Amino acid sequence: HMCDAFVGTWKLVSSENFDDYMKEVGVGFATRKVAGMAKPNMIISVNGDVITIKSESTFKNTEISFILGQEFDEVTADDRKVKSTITLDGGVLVHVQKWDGKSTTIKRKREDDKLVVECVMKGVTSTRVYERA
Ligand SMILES: O=C(O)[C@H]1CCCN1C(=O)Nc1cc(Cl)cc(Cl)c1-c1ccccc1
Repeated sequence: HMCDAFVGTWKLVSSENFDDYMKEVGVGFATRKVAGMAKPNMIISVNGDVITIKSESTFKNTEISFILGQEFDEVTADDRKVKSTITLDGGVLVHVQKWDGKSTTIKRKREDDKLVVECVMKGVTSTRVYERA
């Protein structure tokens, strides 16, 4: 029951500072502009200890499956090859991605009926707000 309140199908409804977050990460112009239009569906499910998170949109369909605390390989929507570790900290899913000596953290939090996603790269934060689909 570790992630019960995250499980479901969620749809992006608002974004703030996302272009600047992508810039900070190193995403190129064309990907930023196209990817910035997308309104992804985030689909979270749990089976035993395995959590699966899918992101489906016009831009890209991605899927990760993982066990909390156990590092895995991930190819991100913007084609970075990263080493990812996802943990639960005080009820927040904390996803750290490492590549090329860089690091970014993505936090997923339940707030009221929303799932609020905070993406941080150095001093730049972006907030992506999802509602139930
Ligand atoms: O898209 C999101 O809301 C954020 C928070 C959850 C994971 N996530 C990303 O990895 N976003 C993204 C993060 C980066 Cl640096 C670049 C892109 Cl292209 C996306 C992206 C954009 C549109 C659709 C899919 C991915």
